Amino acid sequence: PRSPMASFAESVLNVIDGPITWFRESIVEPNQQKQNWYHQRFRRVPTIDQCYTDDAVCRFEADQQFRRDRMVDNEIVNILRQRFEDCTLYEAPDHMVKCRPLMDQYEKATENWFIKYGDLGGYANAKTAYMKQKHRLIWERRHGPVGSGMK
Amino acid sequence: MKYLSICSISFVNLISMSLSCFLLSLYFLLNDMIYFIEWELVSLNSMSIVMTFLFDWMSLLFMSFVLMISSLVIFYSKEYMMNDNHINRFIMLVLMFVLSMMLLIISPNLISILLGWDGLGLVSYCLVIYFQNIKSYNAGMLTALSNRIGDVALLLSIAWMLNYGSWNYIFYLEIMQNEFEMLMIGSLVMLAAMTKSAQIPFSSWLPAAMAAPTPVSALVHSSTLVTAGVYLLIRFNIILS
Amino acid sequence: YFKYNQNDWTRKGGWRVIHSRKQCVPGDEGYPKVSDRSAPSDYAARGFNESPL
Amino acid sequence: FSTGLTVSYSFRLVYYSMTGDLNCGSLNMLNDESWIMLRGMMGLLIMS
Amino acid sequence: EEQEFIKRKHEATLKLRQEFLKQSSNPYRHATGEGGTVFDAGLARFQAMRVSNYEHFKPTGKSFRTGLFAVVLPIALYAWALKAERDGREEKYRTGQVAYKDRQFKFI
Amino acid sequence: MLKIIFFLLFLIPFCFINNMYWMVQIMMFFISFIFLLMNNFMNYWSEISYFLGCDMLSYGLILLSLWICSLMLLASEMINKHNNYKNLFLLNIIILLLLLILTFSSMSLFMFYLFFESSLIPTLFLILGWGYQPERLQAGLYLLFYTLLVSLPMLIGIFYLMNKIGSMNFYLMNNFMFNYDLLYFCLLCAFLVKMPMFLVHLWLPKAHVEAPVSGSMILAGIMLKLGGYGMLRVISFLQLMNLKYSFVWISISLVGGVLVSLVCLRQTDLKALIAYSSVAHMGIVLSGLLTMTYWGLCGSYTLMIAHGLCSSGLFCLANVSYERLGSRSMLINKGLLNFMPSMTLWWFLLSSANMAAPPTLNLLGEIYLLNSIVSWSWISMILLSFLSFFSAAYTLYLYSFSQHGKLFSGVYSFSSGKIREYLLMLLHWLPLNLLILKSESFMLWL
Amino acid sequence: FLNKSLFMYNLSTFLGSMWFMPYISTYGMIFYPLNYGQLVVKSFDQGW
Amino acid sequence: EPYTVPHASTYKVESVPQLVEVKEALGRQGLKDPWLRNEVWRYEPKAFGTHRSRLNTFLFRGLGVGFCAFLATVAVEYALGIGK
Amino acid sequence: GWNKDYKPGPYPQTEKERLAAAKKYYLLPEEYKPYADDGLGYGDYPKLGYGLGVEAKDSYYPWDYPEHKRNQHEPISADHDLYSEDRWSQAEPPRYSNAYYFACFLGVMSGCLALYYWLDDKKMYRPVAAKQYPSPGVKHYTFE
Amino acid sequence: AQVPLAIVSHKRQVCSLYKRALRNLESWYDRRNVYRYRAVQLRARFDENRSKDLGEGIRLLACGQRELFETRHFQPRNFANSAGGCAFEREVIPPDWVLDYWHPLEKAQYPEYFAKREQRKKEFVTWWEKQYGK
Amino acid sequence: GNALTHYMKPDVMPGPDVVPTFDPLLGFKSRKERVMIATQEEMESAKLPLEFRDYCAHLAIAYQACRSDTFPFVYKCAHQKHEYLTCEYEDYVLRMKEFERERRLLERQKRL
Amino acid sequence: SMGFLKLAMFHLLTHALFKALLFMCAGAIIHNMNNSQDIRLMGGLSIH
Amino acid sequence: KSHVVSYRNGPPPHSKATKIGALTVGGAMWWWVIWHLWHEPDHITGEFDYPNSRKWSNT
Amino acid sequence: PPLSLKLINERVLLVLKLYDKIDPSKLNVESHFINDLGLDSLDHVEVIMAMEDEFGFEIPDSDAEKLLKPADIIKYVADKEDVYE
Amino acid sequence: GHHQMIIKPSRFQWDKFKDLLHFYVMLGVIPVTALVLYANIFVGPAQLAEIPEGYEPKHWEYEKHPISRFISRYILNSDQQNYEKSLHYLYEENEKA
Repeated sequence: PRSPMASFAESVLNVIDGPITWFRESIVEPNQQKQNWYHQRFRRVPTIDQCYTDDAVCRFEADQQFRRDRMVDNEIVNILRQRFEDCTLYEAPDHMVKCRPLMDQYEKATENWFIKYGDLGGYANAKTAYMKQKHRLIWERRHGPVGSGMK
Repeated sequence: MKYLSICSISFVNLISMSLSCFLLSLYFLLNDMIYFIEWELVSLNSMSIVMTFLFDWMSLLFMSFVLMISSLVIFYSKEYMMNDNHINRFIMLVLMFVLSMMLLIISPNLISILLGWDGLGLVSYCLVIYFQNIKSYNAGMLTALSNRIGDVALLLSIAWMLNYGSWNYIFYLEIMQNEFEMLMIGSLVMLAAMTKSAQIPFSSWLPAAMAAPTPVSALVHSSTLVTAGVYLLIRFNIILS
Repeated sequence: YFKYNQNDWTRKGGWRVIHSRKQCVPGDEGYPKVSDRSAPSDYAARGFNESPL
Repeated sequence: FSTGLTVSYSFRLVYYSMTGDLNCGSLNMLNDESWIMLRGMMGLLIMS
Repeated sequence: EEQEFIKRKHEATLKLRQEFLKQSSNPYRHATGEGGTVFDAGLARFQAMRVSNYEHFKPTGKSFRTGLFAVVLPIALYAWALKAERDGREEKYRTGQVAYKDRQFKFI
Repeated sequence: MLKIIFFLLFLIPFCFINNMYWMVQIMMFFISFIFLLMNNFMNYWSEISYFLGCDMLSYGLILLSLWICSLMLLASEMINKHNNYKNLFLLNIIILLLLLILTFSSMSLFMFYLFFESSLIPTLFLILGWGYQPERLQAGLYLLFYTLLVSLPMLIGIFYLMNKIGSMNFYLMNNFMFNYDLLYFCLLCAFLVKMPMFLVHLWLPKAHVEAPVSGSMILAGIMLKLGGYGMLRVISFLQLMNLKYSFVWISISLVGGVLVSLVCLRQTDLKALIAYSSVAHMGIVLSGLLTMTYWGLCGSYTLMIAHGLCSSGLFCLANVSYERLGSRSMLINKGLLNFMPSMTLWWFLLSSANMAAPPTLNLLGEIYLLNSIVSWSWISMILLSFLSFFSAAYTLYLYSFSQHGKLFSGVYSFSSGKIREYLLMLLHWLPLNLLILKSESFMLWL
Repeated sequence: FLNKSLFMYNLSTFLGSMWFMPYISTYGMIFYPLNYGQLVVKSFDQGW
Repeated sequence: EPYTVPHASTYKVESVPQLVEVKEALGRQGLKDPWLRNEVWRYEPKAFGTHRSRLNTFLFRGLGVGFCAFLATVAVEYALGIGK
Repeated sequence: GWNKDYKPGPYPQTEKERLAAAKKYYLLPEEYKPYADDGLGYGDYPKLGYGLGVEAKDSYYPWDYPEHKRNQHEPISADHDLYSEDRWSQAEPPRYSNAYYFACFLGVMSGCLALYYWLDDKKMYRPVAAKQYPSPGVKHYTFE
Repeated sequence: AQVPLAIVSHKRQVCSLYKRALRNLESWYDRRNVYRYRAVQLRARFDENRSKDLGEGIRLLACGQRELFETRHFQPRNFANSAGGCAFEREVIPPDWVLDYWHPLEKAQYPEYFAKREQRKKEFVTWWEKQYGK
Repeated sequence: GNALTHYMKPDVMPGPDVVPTFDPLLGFKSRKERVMIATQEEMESAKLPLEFRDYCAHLAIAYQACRSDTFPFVYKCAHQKHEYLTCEYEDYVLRMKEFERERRLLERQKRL
Repeated sequence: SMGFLKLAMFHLLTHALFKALLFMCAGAIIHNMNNSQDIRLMGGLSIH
Repeated sequence: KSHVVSYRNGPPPHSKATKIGALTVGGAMWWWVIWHLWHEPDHITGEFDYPNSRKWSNT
Repeated sequence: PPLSLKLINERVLLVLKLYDKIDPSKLNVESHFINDLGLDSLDHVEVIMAMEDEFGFEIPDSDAEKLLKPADIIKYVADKEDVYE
Repeated sequence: GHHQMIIKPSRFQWDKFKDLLHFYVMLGVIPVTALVLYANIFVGPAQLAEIPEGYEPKHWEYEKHPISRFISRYILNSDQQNYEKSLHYLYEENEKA
């Protein structure tokens, strides 16, 4: 404890941490019942490709799977962003130390996320998303890499 | 506010709060810490709308001095409003300035800034229009519209700042300087800082800061809208240079 | 509330916290200190690197 | 150039309102005793 | 001075000053406490004209040119500009010129 | 949802039983409290009763409808003072309430349209049975016939959809998509009048100006929103045709927005300011909606809700002046800060919410809508800036001139602020601050 | 003596009026939009 | 009573501080000055002294105390042990 | 009465109507001057005010309602707003004309701006060397 | 009370011109020693042409007015506690009937005032009855 | 010794922030090399911002020790500041001498 | 605009402090005069 | 407004304590100014000498 | 501080005794400007202008013409400042 | 002390309004505060964990907090309830159409 005020700030840190941690050990542990809460595992579903032309229940099941999957992949972009966020905060000199090595994961994630879900807008269901992939596959095979115009 | 002067009531807690902030600022300096506490509201399309408070020696020191001066300003008002009606009205407004200033300073996210920003304008109109003379009408109404132009620029700036996936600017500035979007995001931020900072050609309302009581004039010029305007810019160094 | 109910990997929409590391000083314990954020999993831990399963 | 101006209008004000003639009316409305209007100023004054 | 134009206005116009005082000081309708205000012709005139002047509107060259350049040309030009720029931008997009890297607003 | 429906039907008798104005009021708030408790929905249709469902989009709209429909009774008490057929008033309100619930929960398009246009009557009662201005007659003509003249024609589109589709549940239309170029205009424009649109704003200022506090609160608080709710449900299948012809609608809305704001500056009537203001905000809502982007739509839902709340409260303010100083004019109303300073606080706050000052569910809207439009077309920014700028501009003028200048000389003694009105203003604003904590239910519905 | 203010009245007036910004930001921009609004209601909101 | 007012017998236009001089520099024009008696109580001795004296009073209000307290502090840093 | 009771009549087209309208608005026969009624006119409504400003009106005159500097029954100008002291209006004639105010501002701005950019081309400095940075492969030479 | 007519005599158009001039000296010269010099120098300029024909008086206004307008201080010495002041009209007070609507407990703080207030009110009624015989 | 002559001879005056361009000429000054004291690993932990992470950083971290030691009264930490700015000052002398060195090495070949 | 933050913040607070004090000084003077705010009106206040 | 309002006269001669307050307020300023002046008078001067380009012989 | 009617009177008297171009002895307090003071067309407003500066307010331009006596001036100052009482 | 009155509107109604607000809100808050303090401290949070392979949680198992446990099990229809709701209803409507 070289510094004086830091040797004092510790004192208030002992002051603040004291009662709370005492409270935790005093009126929680002798008053807590044990209970468990698990985490969903939704079964897979026959996607739009599988379902028939007019199988409204099946199509409805596929979209809900698509939405939940959207919400997760929607998220995986966020987490990678939060992850990159931490690194840029890591150290003041430390930006180029791990920005590109870490950000580029987020970069790939965005582009992949766009391709699957992007460009559809709200109301978008499994059908419009799924067929968009079909259209992109056709374009890739015919006109080559997207980002070249046409021949 | 029934047996003791409101000036006493706010003054004592203000001095108490900012001395605590001042000493915490030292702690931040001797350790060089930067905390970025965050409480998210909603998130759609992979974006995260978040109320963020960044704590650094800069902001803490800034709000510190702002708030001792707040305390001393209100103490002076304890006499300069000796014979005024609506003293209590006047004082709670002063606190709203101080609170709105706290949020604006600490705001590390463009959205959090927008809260404080128009919040400053929101109370700025109130304590300028405090009197009921037609000059105060003209003066405050000019200032409020001048500020609103600034807020709009921030509001537009939100649109393009969506591109980089968030509104936490201090973590993208360096990594993506040269980009056209970040270029103009600074441009709109640049314009909004001009308006609150009364830069020419917008330097037409700080003269209209004179209809308010000279306590308000003190706390509008000491560390207030204009200072927070440049304080937005100091937070945005990279692209400007 | 910041010691026991932070916004971890279970509950979300609370006050998530994040910090930078202290400033070393010549003569300090582990002065030439190495980076602790070994792998990207360290970043954005939010309690998930300490999962029960 | 502006730095000279800063001193300029500062001293310009200094002479007019504060070392020049008292371009006032008949009433000598001046007071100095009020402690509160000072004591509030003093803490900042010390820090400045 | 017109030879008493100011005076001629003076006589009548100073009469109703007193009636305004009588109305304002009226202890009786102020005692009723039902609110309301002493009637004022200029106010009543002003509201009525403010709500109704179409019966006066003659659709002539003036009004047409006024309205045309007031909103119409604004609406048409702005809408045309919007459609034109979007047509270009979307044309690039459906041509696939800009890949999934450069493009902006990936998240709306 | 039949729980709510049967509750309202069993509330109907109280209108007949004498001296049940306040008993009805508490019940309507109490059922609103019950409907609050019932909340678990997802994007899929939920609570599927015989033909009544509920969802993110419908759940909040219903809560606002029950919310505002109870606040009517706080707003209007002069009916009791005058004994102006309180029984018909209470019956009219409840009938309206049931129709709104059934409109917002009708899972079929045709059931939705049926209640949607059934609401034409009870609102018309509310203005006409308790109007003040002689214009009340021609105003009712404007309201009813602007609506029916386009609201009837979608009846063809609905049946045409049936023939090509085989039903009218919302999920079933979404599966298909139509591009016959008349279906689009016939449905779109028919909703646009009730939205309303700037070019068909005409009726709306008249309806608000010569209508009581209650009717005006209803008109600006639901009717405009109800038009929008239909849009959100229906544009699912109008996409391609919309894309081809959309620049026209977004243009007139944005262009009309700055214009109507300038109309507000020059306007000289409290209800006229608010009425034009409400058209302006619903201009931006129509814009983000027609963008159809995720950000636009999810934000549109929010701005409709927040706008309805703020517009109501401002109408209560307009009622307060109208009920003290007996004249809607800007000129007569002035300096009220001297007569109701604790009230002028609420004047400021409701004004604040209308200019998008946080923490305000309104503001949360414009971030979403403005992001959508800007992405959709950079050209918009040149008018978006001015649109918001003049938005706040007239609100400033409304707040200042009404509350600031020196008092009016001829003003006959009028009672001071009172608990009913005070509680009324808190109730409209405080939830408008509450919701931001849990916007996710009011923010996510797609 | 000679008062330089009157020596350079016009320039001093410009210099003393803050480069005439207050006229710009008050007189030079509000006239048109207000007329524009009333012009508009008389043309479309209530006319055409 | 709030205050008191003299008779104005005392207010002599013959106020010495170059009010006679401007009377002279008027006299070359030779017109008159009827109100000048007002400026007597205005520029009166021991009300505000000379402008240079007033500037002395202002621009130097506590220099003597400053230097004295300065020399004391100099002695403290010299003998207390700080040394050089 | 109500607004429809007070609705202004059409523009007066013969002298008797001018006499009647001037009385309708309490104006003297010459004081009354209807708008041009050319296609966007209010008709019989008198054309008053429209001067430099309302605050140009008498400061100290006995006013029934000082708020707007207005006496009792008197036809309010159709553009009362847009000339009110709270809106576009002043108390005294301007010193110069519109071009003057805009020219004096903007002419200076353009010139000083352009002359700056010319001088940015020649950005002065202190003649010092480039800032040295340690790095792999960098071998700046000490003056030794 | 009497509200004056607006007619004005050339004497007044010339003397109030002298008044505004004296003001314009103030706004351009402050030091009272400097002032009285130039104010009396102004008087000579209003004295050398004391009595002239009406026509010359009209041209004299044609010059006099321009001098004021073209030589008006950009910041005239607007008067502190009068109309147009820098702090004038700071607050307003409402008509007394606001005091009439105090809550009875609110009334219960100054009974002596309110009692005398009640008495004066009835006596005012008598006065207003007089004011034109009702 | 100014900057205006640049506009007259934009060649002759080297320019700002300019790297050496004739250092191969070792017949004059600059025959030895730089020297590194504070290792980049310690500098990394020092959190010294890159703008200063240059050859005068050993004293910089030394000062940080001084200030983190007796922080409440930094005024006591004077000599550490005195030395650090001096070490920087010597670098500045090298900055000038580099400027005129490349000026010298420029001039001897200008007309040749 | 050059890009030196520390001096900006350092001078920002410095600017803030004493100018607030000056605003206090003016407020003391202005009240102690008859609610007038003109430098011309004021004169030697040191004696008072 | 204020308990002292003279008429056509200087200030009503106030107490020495208030006089003491002012003199000390200026004195504290001066004390510190000379305090810093003697403690670091070199600071106003450039803290470092300025060597000359010509004076630098060509090695 | 408040204002005392007697002191208003003595104060207008003080300036009047002070004003040279008036009959020096300051004849009867009710001295009409054109009668015994002889105050010319312009001397009258010089009187009003000093009264202005002395009493801290402009007198209205025409309302000076209402002021036709030092008694009027007191009477005008009294109406302003609530001096009757 | 030397008080000279001021014309001020009534403050009673506004003051009463605040008092009712403060009164009733504390009324509602106190049992609410009691209830939240009870559950969290008498019971507290259920701990996350894995599935026991042989187990199957009932829908109320999937919320961490007890007040959520009480609300979800007793007061809100299960997601699986409101899932089959649609699957039934969409089955009929597709067939009917």
